[PDB]
Amino acid sequence: SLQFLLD
Amino acid sequence: SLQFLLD
Amino acid sequence: ECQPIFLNVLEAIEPGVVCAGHDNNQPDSFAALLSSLNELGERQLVHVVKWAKALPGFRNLHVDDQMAVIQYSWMGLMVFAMGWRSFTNVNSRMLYFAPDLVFNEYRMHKSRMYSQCVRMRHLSQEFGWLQITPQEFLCMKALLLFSIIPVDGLKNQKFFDELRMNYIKELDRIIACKRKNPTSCSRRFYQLTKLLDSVQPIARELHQFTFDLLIKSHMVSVDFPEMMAEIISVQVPKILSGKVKPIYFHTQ
Amino acid sequence: ECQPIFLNVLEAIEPGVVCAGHDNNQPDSFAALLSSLNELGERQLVHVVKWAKALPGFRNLHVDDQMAVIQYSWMGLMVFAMGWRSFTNVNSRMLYFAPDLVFNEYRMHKSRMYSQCVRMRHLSQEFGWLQITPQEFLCMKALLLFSIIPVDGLKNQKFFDELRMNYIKELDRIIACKRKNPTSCSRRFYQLTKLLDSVQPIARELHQFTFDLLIKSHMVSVDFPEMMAEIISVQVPKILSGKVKPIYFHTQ
Ligand SMILES: C[C@]12CCC(=O)C[C@@H]1CC[C@@H]1[C@@H]2CC[C@]2(C)[C@@H](O)CC[C@@H]12
Ligand SMILES: C[C@]12CCC(=O)C[C@@H]1CC[C@@H]1[C@@H]2CC[C@]2(C)[C@@H](O)CC[C@@H]12
Ligand SMILES: [Cl-]
Ligand SMILES: [Cl-]
Ligand SMILES: [Zn+2]
Ligand SMILES: [Zn+2]
Repeated sequence: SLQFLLD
Repeated sequence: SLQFLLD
Repeated sequence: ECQPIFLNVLEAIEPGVVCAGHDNNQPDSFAALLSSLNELGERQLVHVVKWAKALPGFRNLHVDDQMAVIQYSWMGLMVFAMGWRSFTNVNSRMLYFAPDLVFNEYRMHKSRMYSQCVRMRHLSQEFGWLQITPQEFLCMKALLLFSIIPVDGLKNQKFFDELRMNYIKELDRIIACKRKNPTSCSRRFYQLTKLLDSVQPIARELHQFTFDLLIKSHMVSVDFPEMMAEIISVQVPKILSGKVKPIYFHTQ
Repeated sequence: ECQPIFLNVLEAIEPGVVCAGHDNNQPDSFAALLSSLNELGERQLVHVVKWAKALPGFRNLHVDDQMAVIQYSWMGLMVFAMGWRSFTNVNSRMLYFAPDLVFNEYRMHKSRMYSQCVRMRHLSQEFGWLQITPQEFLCMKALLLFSIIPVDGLKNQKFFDELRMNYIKELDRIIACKRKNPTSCSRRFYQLTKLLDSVQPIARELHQFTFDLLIKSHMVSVDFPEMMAEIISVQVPKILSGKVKPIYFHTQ
């Protein structure tokens, strides 16, 4: 997940 | 050998 | 006053070298070369996220716009970076994707994307032809983050506009530094941004190609890692339908 | 008339990227890190011979002088090249010896040559600090081939002198290109050659070190490949006794 990395 | 490579 | 203001940060946050993990003992098959390129992409994307987070101003965008700009610009960003690595490490003779994944003509033919590779090699040779300096390269690259957006705009459009301009202005400080003649800066800027614009049609041909490959990838033994699969299945059709378009520096 | 005359050849003959073949699964031991550096050296030396052969004018020297200059200059040549690779690929944060042999601080400590590594890292950071361009890098490097000779001279001394000057003059064309003010070229040349001179004491500390290591290498499990062993056992004592000395661009 993109979203977890951005976090 | 250096010499063989130079040749 | 044309001493750079983000350049020191750009140097400190430049990612290091990422390997594909490609087993060079194996045949140059379409399945093996593409599986590695997709693997190299997923790894590069972790670096691009961490770099973009650290880039001055990027974290001021709405969190959603952060996501949209990473999702639409990653292809051009990684294409431009590879060009530069190809130029510095092998003088453009080959596409230097990663140290363990270097494409010679034979790999370019077996990847079934020979004309797109030729176009990347050409972009790589421009770094030599235009004598692009390493400082110009890092400011040009940050510009590429800000060079593709929805036609309808992002949540905080005016903020994205402001950040874009600040990166245009930083590339201008790097130009004006070692130049004394008033008119020479805009002439160098013009040659640099022509170069950035020629990244856009390459990134578009690679979007078409990877979208077309992802939906048939099971048929041809090509492995797409999950993050890449996700971004390409959902986002790339938006670029192909013209919902999301590049910002060109010059009419095309 | 300050369009470069050997620069296109310098680009076409630049060697590509050479791996050490180091097994990164293994402990950072002194024996493992040095065995790989010596292996990387032997491999680089094959590239340096083929490059030097292709360099304009080099094959006019007496065959014996060809041998003497390769044998005395290889250390500075490979040090300077690594600096540049360290700068382009990881921004000088680490010594980029080869893609599979990258030295972080911990490897610099385990190699027992920590202060010499610090000196290389510094040289690497100068490429950034002085904004060395890729064209300047290739002409500076060819100069390093011509920067260490016997005190008594070579067989064809006056010819070596003439070739040296032609490489000083080529680096001068690369400087004068994008510079309009009469005085600016000699000021850039001066900063560049100060940089080339600081390669010489680093190459001398590494000569002492590898000579001292080769004669005890059996005691410490360090493998020296045959070509390297040969050049270091016979030639390096000539540099240590002052029979062979660097040509400095400035008093020291
Ligand atoms: C961005 C990458 C991977 C990283 C890079 O150096 C540039 C390169 C350009 C072509 C891309 C590739 C990732 C995987 C893609 C998208 C394949 O599915 C087809 C073309 C590939
Ligand atoms: C030239 C090399 C190997 C190639 C390189 O990138 C620079 C590097 C600098 C230190 C040298 C090493 C070759 C092997 C040596 C000479 C060791 O025995 C000690 C220091 C090493
Ligand atoms: Cl000018
Ligand atoms: Cl000037
Ligand atoms: Zn200006
Ligand atoms: Zn001049």
